[PDB]
Amino acid sequence: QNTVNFTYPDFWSYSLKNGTEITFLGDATRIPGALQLTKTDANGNPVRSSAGQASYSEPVFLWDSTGKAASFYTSFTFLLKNYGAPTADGLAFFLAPVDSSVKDYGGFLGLFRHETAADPSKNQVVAVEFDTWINKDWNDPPYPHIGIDVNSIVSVATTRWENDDAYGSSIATAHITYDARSKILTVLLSYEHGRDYILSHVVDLAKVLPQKVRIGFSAGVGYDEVTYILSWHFFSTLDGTNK
Amino acid sequence: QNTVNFTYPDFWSYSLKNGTEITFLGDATRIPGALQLTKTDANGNPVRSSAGQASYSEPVFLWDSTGKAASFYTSFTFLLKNYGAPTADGLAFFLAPVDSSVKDYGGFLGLFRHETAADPSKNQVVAVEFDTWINKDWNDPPYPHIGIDVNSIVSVATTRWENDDAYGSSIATAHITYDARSKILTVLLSYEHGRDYILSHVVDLAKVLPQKVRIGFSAGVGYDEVTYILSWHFFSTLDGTNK
Ligand SMILES: CO[C@@H]1O[C@H](CO)[C@@H](O[C@@H]2O[C@@H](C)[C@@H](O)[C@@H](O)[C@@H]2O)[C@H](O[C@@H]2O[C@H](CO)[C@H](O)[C@H](O)[C@H]2O[C@@H]2O[C@@H](C)[C@@H](O)[C@@H](O)[C@@H]2O)[C@H]1NC(C)=O
Ligand SMILES: CO[C@@H]1O[C@H](CO)[C@@H](O[C@@H]2O[C@@H](C)[C@@H](O)[C@@H](O)[C@@H]2O)[C@H](O[C@@H]2O[C@H](CO)[C@H](O)[C@H](O)[C@H]2O[C@@H]2O[C@@H](C)[C@@H](O)[C@@H](O)[C@@H]2O)[C@H]1NC(C)=O
Ligand SMILES: *[C@@H]1O[C@H](CO)[C@@H](O[C@@H]2O[C@H](CO)[C@@H](O)[C@H](O)[C@H]2NC(C)=O)[C@H](O[C@@H]2O[C@@H](C)[C@@H](O)[C@@H](O)[C@@H]2O)[C@H]1NC(C)=O
Ligand SMILES: *[C@@H]1O[C@H](CO)[C@@H](O[C@@H]2O[C@H](CO)[C@@H](O)[C@H](O)[C@H]2NC(C)=O)[C@H](O[C@@H]2O[C@@H](C)[C@@H](O)[C@@H](O)[C@@H]2O)[C@H]1NC(C)=O
Ligand SMILES: [Ca+2]
Ligand SMILES: [Ca+2]
Ligand SMILES: [Mn+2]
Ligand SMILES: [Mn+2]
Repeated sequence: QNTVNFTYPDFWSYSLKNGTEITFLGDATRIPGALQLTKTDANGNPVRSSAGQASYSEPVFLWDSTGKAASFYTSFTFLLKNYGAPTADGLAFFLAPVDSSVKDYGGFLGLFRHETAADPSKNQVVAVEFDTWINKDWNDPPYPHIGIDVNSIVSVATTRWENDDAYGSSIATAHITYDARSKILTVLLSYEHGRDYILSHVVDLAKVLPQKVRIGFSAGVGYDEVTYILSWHFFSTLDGTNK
Repeated sequence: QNTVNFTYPDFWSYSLKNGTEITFLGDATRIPGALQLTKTDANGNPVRSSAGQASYSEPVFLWDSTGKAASFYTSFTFLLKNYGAPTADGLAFFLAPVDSSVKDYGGFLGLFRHETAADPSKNQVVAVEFDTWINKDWNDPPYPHIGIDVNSIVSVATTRWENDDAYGSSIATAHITYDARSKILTVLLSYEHGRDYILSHVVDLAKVLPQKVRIGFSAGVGYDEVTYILSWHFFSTLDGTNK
């Protein structure tokens, strides 16, 4: 088939082999109940300078020459665990080529190589980043932020993420949707007894990514921080693109 | 304050007086556990030709002359109960002037008056409609659909709603978000063991609605159908509009 539909309500079924449903790259590992993105020592304490990725194993169809394009929705809950405030560097949900791998740690979030990070012509990746560190040198806004990245670590759009939520270590729920007809990517982040965060931007995936992509989570540290993905749902539809 | 934040996890607290938290107009009524939008007989059986609205009682700030504009997110679960297939006419989440009231029933969904429904200059309303009836005469697409309505019942954009979901009578969860910086309205509709529906469109609320609006649910019937709203959450933020 050309569309994908999966739901993982939790990850307490930690015994699946690497690469069969989810592929782990770099320092990302499967633990009981979670996809862990960067490295921790014996006590679950975060290591500095680490990067990892957990991605769905199958390729995801996005578009083809015949006009058919996939609209999609993904939701996931995560626990960004902080051991002080501030922490570094964050996490990201991404869509990249099937053949790509984890790249640099720190503020590049395992998605970019330091040398070509601010160069759109040298990257093929769209990511929604949940940034905990202000990298002054790569144009981060002066606060923790949520951002949409298109072929570069310098986000095409961002919205403020409050300190209390960014460094509070509570489980958060994210909803990311893409409408393939109007080329709109929307991010919704919610905290159970807190506030919501909304960020939407026009981006034509067909114009920046290949026809088939790999989807997943990528993180880069940094220090005093580690991200655990607790559940994940992905659904894509070709609705309205003549199919 | 200029922003709104409320959460109703369920409506089993049916004893609040009309107009204090929620205002009921037309045939909409408060019942144990739900906001009922149109009329039913003794047995909960749907009446033909009815319209009703349940709206938040306080005015909601949307924008002002000084550039400040509200981004928002609302979520709600609803049960669109069907007594056969097809049914008519649907429901809608809307934003209208504080002083407006319920209008015609049938395909106008309590939001428009038959005479001026296809005339944008005569209406001030933005609505996300969940349309169960194909009104050939008002340009409905040839299937049940979800649509975004801007000052007219003829939607500026729509996406297919499958027959099985539109007439299946299962509880569905909706997420509607508006980003005031990029002027994007997104609708996400999810069924627990089913599919998701995504529809997003650029619409500048500041350009079509007054500075303060009333928000709520509106329905119009039709026949063999009745909608119950089971929970409702609304959150708005001025984030990124210099405030
Ligand atoms: C003078 O540069 C600073 O040098 C140290 C040692 O090389 C860097 O910090 C170490 O490596 C980081 C990746 C991170 O694991 C950190 O905990 C560790 O001490 C430092 O990098 C910046 O550290 C920040 C946290 O204090 C944060 O993680 C930033 O993302 C990180 O900057 C990124 O990574 C560095 C190595 C460069 O590639 C930068 O272009 C990039 O933004 C160094 N700071 C600077 C400004 O480079
Ligand atoms: C010839 O027109 C048809 O006449 C009947 C009686 O006046 C209309 O049906 C009744 O009223 C409806 C509002 C609804 O309560 C229905 O159950 C009831 O029998 C009929 O209206 C259309 O009925 C459809 C369901 O069979 C559906 O509800 C449509 O939304 C409704 O059309 C709307 O309402 C009518 C009254 C007009 O204002 C239309 O412009 C509008 O789309 C009439 N059909 C038509 C095509 O008008
Ligand atoms: C899970 O399976 C992957 C293969 O599909 C592993 O990645 C591959 O690991 C090789 C080194 O063992 C490396 O040469 C390959 O290029 C790499 N594949 C990609 C796309 O990068 C993966 O290995 C982890 O991630 C790689 C990038 C290295 O950092 C390894 O040290 C890691 O083990 C496997 N993960 C695990 C936990 O087994
Ligand atoms: C809940 O309180 C509302 C007042 O804030 C009622 O609406 C008002 O009802 C008057 C008739 O009793 C009418 O003249 C007013 O114009 C109307 N207000 C608006 C904004 O329309 C509301 O009444 C229901 O809805 C109105 C439109 C009529 O259809 C009434 O018959 C309904 O009772 C009150 N709802 C209930 C259930 O009490
Ligand atoms: Ca950063
Ligand atoms: Ca209709
Ligand atoms: Mn950033
Ligand atoms: Mn319609």
